[PDB]
Amino acid sequence: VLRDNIQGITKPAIRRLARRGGVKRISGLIYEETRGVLKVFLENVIRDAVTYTEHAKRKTVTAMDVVYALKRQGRTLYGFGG
Amino acid sequence: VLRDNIQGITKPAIRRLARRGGVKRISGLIYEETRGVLKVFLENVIRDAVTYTEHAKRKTVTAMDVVYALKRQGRTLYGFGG
Amino acid sequence: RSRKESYSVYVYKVLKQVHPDTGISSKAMGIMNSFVNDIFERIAGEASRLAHYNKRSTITSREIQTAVRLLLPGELAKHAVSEGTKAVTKYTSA
Amino acid sequence: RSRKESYSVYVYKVLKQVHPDTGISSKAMGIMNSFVNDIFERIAGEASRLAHYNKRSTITSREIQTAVRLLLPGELAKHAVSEGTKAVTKYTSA
Amino acid sequence: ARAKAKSRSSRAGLQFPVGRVHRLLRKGNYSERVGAGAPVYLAAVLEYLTAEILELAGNAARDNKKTRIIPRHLQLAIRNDEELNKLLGRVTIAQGGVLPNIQAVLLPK
Amino acid sequence: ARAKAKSRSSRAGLQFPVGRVHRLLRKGNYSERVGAGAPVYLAAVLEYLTAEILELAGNAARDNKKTRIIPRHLQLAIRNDEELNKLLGRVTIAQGGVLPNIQAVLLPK
Amino acid sequence: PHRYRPGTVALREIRRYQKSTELLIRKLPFQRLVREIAQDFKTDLRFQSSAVMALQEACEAYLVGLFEDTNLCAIHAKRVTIMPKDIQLARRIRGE
Amino acid sequence: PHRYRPGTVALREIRRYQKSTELLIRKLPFQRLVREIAQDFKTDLRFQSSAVMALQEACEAYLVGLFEDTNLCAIHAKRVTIMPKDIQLARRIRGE
DNA sequence: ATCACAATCCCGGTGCCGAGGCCGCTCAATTGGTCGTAGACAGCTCTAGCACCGCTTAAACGCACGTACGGATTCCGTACGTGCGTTTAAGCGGTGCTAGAGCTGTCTACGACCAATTGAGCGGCCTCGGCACCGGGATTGTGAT
DNA sequence: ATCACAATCCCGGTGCCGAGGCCGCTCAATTGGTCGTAGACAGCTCTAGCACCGCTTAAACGCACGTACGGATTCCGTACGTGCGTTTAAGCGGTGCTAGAGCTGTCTACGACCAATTGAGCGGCCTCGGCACCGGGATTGTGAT
Repeated sequence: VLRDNIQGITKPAIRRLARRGGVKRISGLIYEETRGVLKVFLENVIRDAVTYTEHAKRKTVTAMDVVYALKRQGRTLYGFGG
Repeated sequence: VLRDNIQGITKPAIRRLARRGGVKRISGLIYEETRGVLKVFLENVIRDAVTYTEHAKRKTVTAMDVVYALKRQGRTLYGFGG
Repeated sequence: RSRKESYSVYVYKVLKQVHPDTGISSKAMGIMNSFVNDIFERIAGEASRLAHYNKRSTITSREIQTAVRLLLPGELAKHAVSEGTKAVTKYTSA
Repeated sequence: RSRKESYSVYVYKVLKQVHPDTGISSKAMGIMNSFVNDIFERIAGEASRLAHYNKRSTITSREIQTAVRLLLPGELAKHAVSEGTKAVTKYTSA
Repeated sequence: ARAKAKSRSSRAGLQFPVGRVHRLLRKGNYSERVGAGAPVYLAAVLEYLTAEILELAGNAARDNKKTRIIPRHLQLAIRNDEELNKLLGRVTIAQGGVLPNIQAVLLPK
Repeated sequence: ARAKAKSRSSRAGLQFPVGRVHRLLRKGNYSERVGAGAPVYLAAVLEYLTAEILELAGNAARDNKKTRIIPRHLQLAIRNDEELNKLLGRVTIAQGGVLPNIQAVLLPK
Repeated sequence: PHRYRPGTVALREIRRYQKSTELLIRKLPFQRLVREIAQDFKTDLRFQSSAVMALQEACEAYLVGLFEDTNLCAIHAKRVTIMPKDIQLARRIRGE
Repeated sequence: PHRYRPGTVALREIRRYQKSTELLIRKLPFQRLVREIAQDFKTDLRFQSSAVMALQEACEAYLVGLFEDTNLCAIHAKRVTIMPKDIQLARRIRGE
């Protein structure tokens, strides 16, 4: 039973993502806010991907399950088969 | 041949729309900016609605042509048959 | 002029169950008819894609239930699944 | 394992026409295959709804052309219509 | 000689039409075949969602001291319920208006 | 006794497969019937859009002094062309990166 | 003579228009605008009366929706007055 | 000892990470996060390796996209520092 | 607080448009028998997903210093809100014309269906060569003098 | 301007694995004949869309006054950026176990199809009643004293 893995998304990792986004200066309260937003995004995608997996009577989440889940949420991903 | 009908969208009409939107104070340059935004919105919807009309070999734009055009732009409208 | 079909007789029957002394205007009835047609195509479209992904030629009650879980949020999806399962069970028994 | 189909042999022939001394990586070929499948279902879905709106049971060249005009922006739609019309005309002549 | 017909809706205990929904599933080009339980399940779901909206809209009409549900009442019902507002998030209700909402910084001091 | 086969793609002067596209239209539950001209038109449109992307991506690879097109070159081709950027506005290209863009107020004075 | 302070009537107008549902643009000049725009796509077009009404209901709903997003941008800049840069920021974030 | 002024290295880092395409979150702690979240939906799930990678490519693209909208909100308030209220404004206008 | 005041809510009496109730008929749902096949099931293979071990540095974490950015304050003048008189034009009701959309029956062009056949496309190998890695050389822009 | 300096682009040698080319084979596209039917089409009907006229006030427009909000300036103190030493854990390579996903053949329940039949739903009328309009009274919050 895994626990507290959201802190593995470190402060230097969040800063690198902000730099690719063009951000020059970052307040200290950004890091907890970003972890909450990422957790909300991941829970929504994974819930639909597991729903596709359970409908197929499988026990393994495939890349196609993730691609279908992203597509129905309006965020189409190219490069993994769909 | 009609011309310059965008000025029929008067300043009191734009103010009334802003009041329904909860706006308390309005700068003087808002009114010309709003007329440009409305014209862009109307051109996009009407272009698709006429495309549905021409495909049906009709000369009259129907309410269903407008409803289909709004739906494909992600702006679904209830109350006119769809 | 050809006959026009709608859900208005069924919407009125549901309204009398939940609010026996309440009516509905013709414009509001038009709103409800467009709502039912909208939700129908959303569910049937997702059920069609689910059968296509799994190489099945039949849309069953399993595909409808999965489409409901994908489309409806939270507690609405949970109660809708219970209503659909109960109706299929009663239909099967007789 | 069953055979897998893709558009990679056709994408490569188009690439040799426009850039004869340019290759493409396997990851980028995966992007192009997903792009073609994406645009296919977009056009075919809109063509399906157009036939349903007009009470037709056949998807023809007319439905494909209207779907292209609804889906592609501006100058892309104009040139795509010209390419489709030219190919149908040459197919008809022989 | 044959038994008297009894509707599929009454067999499932529903008010929404099972036989009509089955016809609309077949002619909508959704799949080659449609199973028997699929229109029963779909009719039950559509009936449930209709009853949820009409319950909240009837309460809004009573709060406005009105007998008849109008499109304003449906808009108030949908936008005040979080799950229905999520479900109909990209939907415009004609003659629906908006929720009363003034930002607190605009109030007099 | 019968004439030698000659493909529908070569009849239409196309590189994309007309016969495969017709089969995909038939089994996709799009309509009851599919006309003869419809897969010809669809194959021509898909071939045209492929050629536009590959032309711009090949130019991006040459500007980066590379022989082979990689997913970065496809992303640079799409995001620098206004119509293609509108067509693929809700699409994520894996390993594509972003365009170089720094807001002017962040530059040193 | 009696005079209300600036902002008092504006807050009264917000309460008036948020509680009602009628259209806020006059019907005849909107119809002329729709017919003008449609001339560039096909000449000699006709319109059903409900088609123009559906366009007006969609347009007023779009503009009201844009003005609430515009108002949030102005308040974010510690202002109570909406400006053209507020509209432009809202449309950029929306993806328009 | 040599010292760069504040903001000089940050502008260098923006030019480093905008020309490159590699993933910016470490792979193993992201995989642990995905498996933790999935436990609340179904126990004893397995994951294909490409399924986790597709999740990471989508998540990094979403966060980079949100940070550019966040940066526009801060500049609109005449700031160069992004704050939690900038993130909340961007997500509200997007409809999240 | 206090008083005058303009705007709005609430109560009541009529008129009226709109919704609910009723009829008949016709179209579509239901029933029953028949057949065909899509999908469930038991079993097997073999693929890849998981758990573990041991390093090897790349990356993260804590800490000190100080730069410069965000926030608070003050002041002012510029832009809008409010109110009023006058003019414009939208909304409404009626009235012709007629353009065009829906409907009917018929026939043909077109598309489905099916049986053989061959050639196009996919999986599996082999090997050139484009790309990546490492090691200087020369800038190139930054920062204090 | 100028000099020292840190980061980065560039050139070159070279190893490596990834892409392109080639071959077996097998599956699906093509051809030919046959028939079913969807749709084009010529014509009719009828209905609603357009154009015009004549009022009737509701709304828009210009203008004056004055309030208060946006923007510019100054100051400060707080919170992040930068850099450095130390610790930790991610990445990688190999190695077992085994869980589970794809494939094969068979069989049975389920779904399509088709012909009668009746009953459910829709279009058309009729008329109670809920809602809107208008007039009067009571609050009710705003603004100057």
